[PDB]
Amino acid sequence: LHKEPATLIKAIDGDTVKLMYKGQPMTFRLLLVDTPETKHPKKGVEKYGPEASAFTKKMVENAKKIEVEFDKGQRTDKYGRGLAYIYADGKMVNEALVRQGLAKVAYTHEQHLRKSEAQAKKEKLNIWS
Amino acid sequence: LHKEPATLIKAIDGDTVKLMYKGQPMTFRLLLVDTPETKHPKKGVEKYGPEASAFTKKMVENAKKIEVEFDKGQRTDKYGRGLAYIYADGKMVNEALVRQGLAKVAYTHEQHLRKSEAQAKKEKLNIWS
Amino acid sequence: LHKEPATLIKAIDGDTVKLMYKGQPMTFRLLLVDTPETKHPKKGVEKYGPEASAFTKKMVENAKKIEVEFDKGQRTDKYGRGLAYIYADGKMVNEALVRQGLAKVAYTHEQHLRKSEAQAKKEKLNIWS
Amino acid sequence: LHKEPATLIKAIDGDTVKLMYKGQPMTFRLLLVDTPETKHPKKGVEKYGPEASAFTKKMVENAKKIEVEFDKGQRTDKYGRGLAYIYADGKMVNEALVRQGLAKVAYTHEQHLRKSEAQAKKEKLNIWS
Repeated sequence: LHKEPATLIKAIDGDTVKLMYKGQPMTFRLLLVDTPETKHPKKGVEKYGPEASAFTKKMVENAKKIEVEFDKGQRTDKYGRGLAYIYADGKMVNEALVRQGLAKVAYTHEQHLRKSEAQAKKEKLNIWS
Repeated sequence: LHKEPATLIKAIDGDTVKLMYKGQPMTFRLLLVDTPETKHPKKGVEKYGPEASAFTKKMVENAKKIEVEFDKGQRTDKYGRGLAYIYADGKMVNEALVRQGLAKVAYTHEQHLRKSEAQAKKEKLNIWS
Repeated sequence: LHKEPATLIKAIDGDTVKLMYKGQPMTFRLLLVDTPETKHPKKGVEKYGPEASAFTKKMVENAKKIEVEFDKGQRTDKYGRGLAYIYADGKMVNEALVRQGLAKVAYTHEQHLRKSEAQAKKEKLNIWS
Repeated sequence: LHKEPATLIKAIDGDTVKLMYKGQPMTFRLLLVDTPETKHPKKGVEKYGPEASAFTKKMVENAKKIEVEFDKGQRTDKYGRGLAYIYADGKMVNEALVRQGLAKVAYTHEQHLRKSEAQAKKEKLNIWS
């Protein structure tokens, strides 16, 4: 999580955007957020999808400065879309979507994992010794 | 987050295991955890690095059944490594490491995002109508 | 239309907000936009009302700098709410609402009036002579 | 935008007429137009100011039926003046003035706002679903 400038090529849908990142075009996918579909080849457009797209679309279009929190490993999804936290003038796009009920936080095992970490810290195990 | 079998080939580090997935050799990076490394690009061998490596190796080599579970989003990194929650006889290596203080939970904006999702649910917005 | 700083006291609904304007609290109404209702004493909450409120609410809450385009005549509605164009970090709130289909532009005779003005300009009448 | 009768009392300027509205004396400021003034706070008598004043006066004094139409939003200013579209025998004084080049249409963000509303309608967003 180190911000880096990017510029908008074009907004694609609720959770994907095409940006110029490092002098090269790149389609980014919003980390940890799943918005309803609009352009998905398997199940079409879902309820609130259009509204989700419009939100993301205008958020990155009205923005003067766009930045991305894209890991040094440049992780991508199965379609080659780079995952990141996108900020429209410092406001996080993934959170803004989630807060308006236009995206759902994706299911991960983090909550469970930190539960364990706290316990290992308590017991002051190895790293936490 | 669907589980799939995989056959061990070789443990590479505390955070990386080479598996035979669907007939093809594949190297996996453990999701949501950061392990001290024996193979750090700049540092080389880190403190507790040998410990986490020995742990993953033992945990993985003594399992009868290995399984990988993928994040619906991030699936691969720029080095070609798959990203997964790996299981050794029903026990997650990711969590095993964290519990022993041999790995930390990766930084993420999930906690923040759930806070807002909870607010959205509460206010009965769009997808939560 | 000259911008002036204001600070957020609290967001009220889709089209009203309470701001500190000139060292005094003031409830502002968004000019030319009518959003569905939520807190209206005569007909309750309307469809898309909650969503409208959440939009305006977070727009002015996540904003570092808030400004208003409030006329020197300090025009108010029947409930004493001052009408203005509100900007959340330079982004106009009234337009953002309208663009997401959360507000409708209010009906005025302006389009008709400018039609006439153009004709008076053509004929280079009095002022335009 | 509902019309109501009003009885003339006295014309005050090109942009202001004192009317007897609902049994009470009320001074009205013409909506959406800016007229050169004979009674300008800083300038005093402006060019074409006498002309617009004479125009409003004649237009208003020779009408049999006067009516005021209000903006559903802005209704009063800090000086206590009501804001309205005034009609003299079915003819709007506001438009009459503009047509003769004796008044200009006030600056507004309505054109911009309709542009976006059209985009929202087209995309079938929320209220336009």
